[PDB]
Amino acid sequence: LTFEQYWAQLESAA
Amino acid sequence: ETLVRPKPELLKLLKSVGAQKDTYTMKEVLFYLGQYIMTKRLYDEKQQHIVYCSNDLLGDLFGVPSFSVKEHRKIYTMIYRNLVV
Ligand SMILES: *N(C)CC(=O)NCc1ccc(CNC(=O)CN(*)C)cc1
Repeated sequence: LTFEQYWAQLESAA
Repeated sequence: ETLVRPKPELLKLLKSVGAQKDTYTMKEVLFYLGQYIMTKRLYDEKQQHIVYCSNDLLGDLFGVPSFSVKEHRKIYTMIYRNLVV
């Protein structure tokens, strides 16, 4: 969903 | 990958959605926190980058009534205040 797609972007910064 | 240590209140939040350890990678901390926000439906159904946390333990730990998932540096800073030095 749209929440899960925004949260995946934080993951990229790790 | 580097291991970090949650303070006792943040630890209890991660263990409420299945976590089994005392130390985690930052990718593992972000996995369990995301599963917590979605199972308690704290995200706004219409505008899904906004999280509303005034009436949850997450708001007491972060010191805010709400935050945006777009603000990457602010979210990493709120997590760091809740790790053992
Ligand atoms: N949201 C629609 C529910 C869902 O499909 N969950 C599956 C899910 C959720 C979170 C992750 C985390 N992925 C990673 O760690 C990859 N980034 C490094 C995976 C699957």
